[PDB]
Amino acid sequence: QEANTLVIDLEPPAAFADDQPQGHNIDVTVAKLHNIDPEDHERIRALQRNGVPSTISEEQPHTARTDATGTATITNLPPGTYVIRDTNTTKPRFSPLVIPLGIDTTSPTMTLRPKLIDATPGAPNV
Repeated sequence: QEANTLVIDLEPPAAFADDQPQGHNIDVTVAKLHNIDPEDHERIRALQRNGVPSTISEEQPHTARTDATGTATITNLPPGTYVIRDTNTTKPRFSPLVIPLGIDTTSPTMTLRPKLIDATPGAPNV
């Protein structure tokens, strides 16, 4: 039973001198997405900037918190794609992002550091 760990970093990583690990002032919404292979990078990046609409089939939602450094840590995520948006509209740090996970029966760990460019409001938009 391999543990499933998902790490999302939108800024240069450095969990040492820097306080990157610290930062729970931002709330994030997690919404599983219909199982999609990670190979379709165009598909992911397309939704990384555009975001995932509610029209897409999503599993039970999960909650978590992220730091102001664009970093976040979430576990217990079975294979498939994930939806992450900044709930804290007070100080939004990131826009809706999509991260795929090795589609399979087994649940592997995935560590990624997505690099997105400001795509106008969205999460805090509504």
